[PDB]
Amino acid sequence: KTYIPKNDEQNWVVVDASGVPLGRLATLIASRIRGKHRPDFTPNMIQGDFVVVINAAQVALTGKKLDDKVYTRYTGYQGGLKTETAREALSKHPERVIEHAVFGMLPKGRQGRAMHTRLKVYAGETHPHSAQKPQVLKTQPL
Amino acid sequence: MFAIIQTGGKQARVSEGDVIRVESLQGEAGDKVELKALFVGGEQTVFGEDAGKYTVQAEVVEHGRGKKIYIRKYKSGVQYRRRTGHRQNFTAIKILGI
Amino acid sequence: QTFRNKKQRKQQVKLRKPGFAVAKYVRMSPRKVRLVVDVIRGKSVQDAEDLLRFIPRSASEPVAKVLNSAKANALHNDEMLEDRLFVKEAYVDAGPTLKRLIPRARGSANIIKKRTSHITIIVAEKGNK
Amino acid sequence: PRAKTGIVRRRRHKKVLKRAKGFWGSRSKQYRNAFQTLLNAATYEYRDRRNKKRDFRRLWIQRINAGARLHGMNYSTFINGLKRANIDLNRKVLADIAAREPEAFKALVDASRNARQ
Amino acid sequence: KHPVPKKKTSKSKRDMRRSHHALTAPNLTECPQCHGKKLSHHICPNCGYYDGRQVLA
Amino acid sequence: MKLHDLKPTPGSRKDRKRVGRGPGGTDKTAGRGHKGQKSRSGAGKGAFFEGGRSRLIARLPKRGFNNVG
RNA sequence: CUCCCAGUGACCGAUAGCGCAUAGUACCGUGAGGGAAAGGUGAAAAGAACCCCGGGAGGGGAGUGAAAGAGAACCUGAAACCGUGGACUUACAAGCAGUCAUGGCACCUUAUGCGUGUUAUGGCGUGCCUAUUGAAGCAUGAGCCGGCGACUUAGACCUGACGU
RNA sequence: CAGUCCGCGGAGAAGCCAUACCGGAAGGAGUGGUGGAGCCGACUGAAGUGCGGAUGCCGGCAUGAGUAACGAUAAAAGAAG
Ligand SMILES: [Mg+2]
Ligand SMILES: [Mg+2]
Ligand SMILES: [Mg+2]
Ligand SMILES: [Mg+2]
Ligand SMILES: [Mg+2]
Ligand SMILES: [Mg+2]
Ligand SMILES: [Mg+2]
Ligand SMILES: [Mg+2]
Ligand SMILES: [Mg+2]
Ligand SMILES: [Mg+2]
Ligand SMILES: [Mg+2]
Ligand SMILES: [Mg+2]
Ligand SMILES: [Mg+2]
Ligand SMILES: [Mg+2]
Ligand SMILES: [Mg+2]
Ligand SMILES: [Mg+2]
Ligand SMILES: [Mg+2]
Ligand SMILES: [Mg+2]
Ligand SMILES: [Mg+2]
Ligand SMILES: [Mg+2]
Ligand SMILES: [Mg+2]
Ligand SMILES: [Mg+2]
Ligand SMILES: [Mg+2]
Ligand SMILES: [Mg+2]
Ligand SMILES: [Mg+2]
Ligand SMILES: [Mg+2]
Ligand SMILES: [Mg+2]
Ligand SMILES: [Mg+2]
Ligand SMILES: [Mg+2]
Ligand SMILES: [Mg+2]
Ligand SMILES: [Mg+2]
Ligand SMILES: [Mg+2]
Ligand SMILES: [Mg+2]
Ligand SMILES: [Mg+2]
Ligand SMILES: [Mg+2]
Ligand SMILES: [Mg+2]
Ligand SMILES: [Mg+2]
Ligand SMILES: [Mg+2]
Ligand SMILES: [Mg+2]
Ligand SMILES: [Mg+2]
Ligand SMILES: [Mg+2]
Repeated sequence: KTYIPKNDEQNWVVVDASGVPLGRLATLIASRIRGKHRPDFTPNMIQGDFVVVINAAQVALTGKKLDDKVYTRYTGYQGGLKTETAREALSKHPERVIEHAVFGMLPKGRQGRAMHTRLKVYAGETHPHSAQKPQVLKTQPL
Repeated sequence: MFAIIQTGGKQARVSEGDVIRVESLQGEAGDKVELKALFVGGEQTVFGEDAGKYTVQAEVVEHGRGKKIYIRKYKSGVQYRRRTGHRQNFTAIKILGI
Repeated sequence: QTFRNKKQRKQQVKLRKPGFAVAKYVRMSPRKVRLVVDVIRGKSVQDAEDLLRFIPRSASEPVAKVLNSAKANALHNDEMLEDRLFVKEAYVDAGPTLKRLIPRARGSANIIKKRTSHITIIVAEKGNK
Repeated sequence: PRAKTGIVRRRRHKKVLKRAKGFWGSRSKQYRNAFQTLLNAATYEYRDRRNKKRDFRRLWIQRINAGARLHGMNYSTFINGLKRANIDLNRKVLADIAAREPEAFKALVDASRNARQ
Repeated sequence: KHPVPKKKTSKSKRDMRRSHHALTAPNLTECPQCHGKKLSHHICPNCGYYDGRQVLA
Repeated sequence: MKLHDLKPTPGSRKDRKRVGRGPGGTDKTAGRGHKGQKSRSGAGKGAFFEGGRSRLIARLPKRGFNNVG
C-alpha cells in the first residue's frame, strides 16, 4: 500500500567542521548519511547523501576534552590493552577522530557498515571531489 | 494516489477499485457517498472543512472473504499450543465520485 | 498425438533408454568411484576412453567397461554416429551393502560396510550445439 | 480388534514437513526438528502480526517529520498545528502519501503553521 | 583422555571439507609415432616408443 | 425401521475418558499429579498414622419380624 | 483338562499373530538351558531364442506377454540417507536457523492473484521435553526416519451422574 | 473392525506422490502422477484407536571419514611363466 522508491538519487555535500564542536557536527553527518533529511523512504536502503567534511583538523572539543579524553582500542593481544591515544595527538591523523564519532552513531549492521563508505573526511581546506560537485550545507541546524 | 483510512471508510482523491471492511449494504446497491478529508482535483489541493463540502460516490462491487490466516500461539515448557482459523470479510468497491 | 489411457500407452509406446548403461552391484565404495566419474563427465567419449585409462584408481576399471557398453549401445542399438558421441551423463549411486563382523580389542566387535556401486553412463551425440 | 497407527502418523508428519519448506538443514527434512522450528515460528508469527503496525507507524511518522523539517517545522510542531485546526483528522499514512506530493504537503504545513500563531 | 567429536557434522560443512578432493585429470598427450595417448616424459603404452621403440610390447 | 436410522437416546451413552493422548486434553500426567502414590494401585482406605479408633460394645445375633402396616 | 480332530470368530494378517507362514533350526552355552529373522514374477513360464559391450557380473536391443512402467536382488516401493540435472543465489560475514516487511529474479495445471519458488536488505527474536522457587541454559533425556510402545480387563461388588 | 444402507471399480480400487483449494481445529475435498485389485460416504456398535521424547524396542540409514589402522622391525630383489 505504501509508496517506496528506487535508489536513483546520488547526492554530494560539503559539511564544514572548522570551529564546530565534534559530536554536534557528527550527529548531523550521521543523520544525513542514514537518510533522515529526505523522506527516509525506506529502512531497507541507504538513500543518504555523500558527505565530504573539510578542515576537520580545525575541529573543536568544547570541554577540557582535548586532553584527558581517551581512545581505547584492543589489539587482541594481552598487553595490547587500551592502546590509549586519547588526545590532540590523535589529531596527528585528525580525520579518523571524526569518522569514529559518526560511526559511533551509524548502525552496526551489514548496511550500517556499508554506509560508512559515503563519509569523506578531509582535514585540509581542500578535497578532491570537485568532479562530484558537492553542495554546501550549514553547520547550524534548525 | 489517495486511499481509504481503514477505521471505517473515508478517504481522499482516488479513482480505482479497492477492497475494504464489510459494509452492511449488500449487492452493488450501496452507491456509497463518502465524505473525504482531502482532494487533489485539478492539481488544486483542498482539505479540512473544505473537504466536508465535497463528497464522492462509489458503487459497491462485491462482498468477500479474504485470504486465509491461521491464529497460532505457543508458550514454552507449559505444553500449550493453540491453533485457529480466520478470514476477514470485506466489500470491494469501485470509485466514481466528484 | 497421445493415447486413450496409460493401459494403451503401455502397449503402443515401449519406451527405450538411448545411450544408457548401468553396472550394478560393483563391489566398491561409490564414494571412491565418483572421484573419477566426475573427471569423465561432459567430455568427448574418446577423451573419456583416454582419461579413464591413466587415472590411477581401481575404480577406473568398472567405470571403463560401462563406458564401452554405453558407446556400444549408442552405436549398435541406437544408430548414433561415434564421432558425435559424448558423455552427456555419468553418475554412481550406491547399491546394497555387505555387512561383516570385525573383532576389536577387549572383546567388542564392530560392523563394517562393504558398499557396492551402481555406476551408470549415458553417451549421446555432440550434435547438441 | 487391532488398529495399528499406519497411515495416520505419516499424514501428520507430511503436513508438518510441508509447512516447513523454506527452512535450512533438517529444519526442512526431518520431522522432529521441522515441528520444533515451527514452534518458535508460531511464537514469532503471532508477535509480528501486531508489531508490524508498530513498525509501519514508525515509518509513517519518520517520513512525516522529514518534510516537516524540509519546510522548517517538525513532526511535533507540525502535527500539533494539524491538530490545532480541528478539521484535519487524516491518518499519518495519508500524511506520508502527501509527503510524496510536495505541493499539498506544503499547503498543509502552511495550514498547520497558521494555527500555532 | 579420549577426545570425541561433539555434535554430528552437517551435510553442508562436510561438503565444504571435501571441496579439495577434486581429482586432477592427467595431462595426456598423443604419441607422435603412433595413434594413442601417452603420459608426458613416459613411453607410449600402446606403441612402446620413447624415440625408437623402448619397451617390448 | 430401516436400522441405519437407529440411534440410542441422546445422552444415554457417554464416551470414555482417554486419559493420556496429549495436549488437547489431559496431557503429560494423566489425571495423576506429579509423583506421590499415584503410580500403581495400593493403599485402600485408612489414614496411615492412626485409625480413628474407638471402643467396642458387642453382641452377635438378632431376628427381625416381617412388617405389615 | 485339552497333546489331538471338526466347526466357528464386531481374532491377527509378515515388528501382528504360536518362538516358527515353520525351526526348538541357525546361533549362544561344559551344562541345565536360552533362541532368531521369515513371505509375494505372472493369468499361465509363455521364465527371455538370437544379436551387441564385458572373463564376468551387470547391462542395451529383439522377442514372449495385456503390462518386461512384470525379468527372476521379480507387488506395491513411504522416510531417513547418497546422488545427477535446472531456477534463484552465496567468498568485509557475528549467525536457536525463524517472523513480518520491502525490493530483485524466475514461473503460471486448486494459478495473473490479498499468487507459487527463490532471494537481498531492514526490524524483530534465549531449541524441545522434563524436573523446577527459578531453564537458552554450562541441569536430564535424545544421531536421524520408520515402524512396535503405556490409564486396561474382570465381578450376580460399592458409590454418583445421565438414559430406558 | 462389525451390522445396515448408498454406492464405486481393469475406460481401473486401495496404497504412494505433488498441489496456491476448503472448515474454527483435530481434519477433509478437487485435479494430476504412479499403482494394478479391491474400496470410499452416511447411521449405529466395539476397540490392541491417535507418539518426540522413556541412556525406550525392532529396523534401516547418517556423523566421526576416506580418518585410525591392515595383527611383532626375521628385510627382500631380478628374470621367466
Ligand atoms: Mg513454568
Ligand atoms: Mg505389442
Ligand atoms: Mg537389500
Ligand atoms: Mg517477533
Ligand atoms: Mg589418553
Ligand atoms: Mg477431558
Ligand atoms: Mg513425571
Ligand atoms: Mg513433589
Ligand atoms: Mg498386591
Ligand atoms: Mg484390601
Ligand atoms: Mg512374528
Ligand atoms: Mg516389515
Ligand atoms: Mg521359538
Ligand atoms: Mg549347526
Ligand atoms: Mg541381474
Ligand atoms: Mg524394469
Ligand atoms: Mg515396478
Ligand atoms: Mg531375475
Ligand atoms: Mg497381483
Ligand atoms: Mg518391487
Ligand atoms: Mg559482499
Ligand atoms: Mg561464521
Ligand atoms: Mg523462550
Ligand atoms: Mg534447585
Ligand atoms: Mg542440556
Ligand atoms: Mg549426552
Ligand atoms: Mg460365585
Ligand atoms: Mg435413575
Ligand atoms: Mg484411474
Ligand atoms: Mg490432504
Ligand atoms: Mg489382476
Ligand atoms: Mg480393508
Ligand atoms: Mg496402545
Ligand atoms: Mg512428552
Ligand atoms: Mg524415538
Ligand atoms: Mg538403533
Ligand atoms: Mg592424520
Ligand atoms: Mg596411518
Ligand atoms: Mg597395532
Ligand atoms: Mg618375487
Ligand atoms: Mg632376463
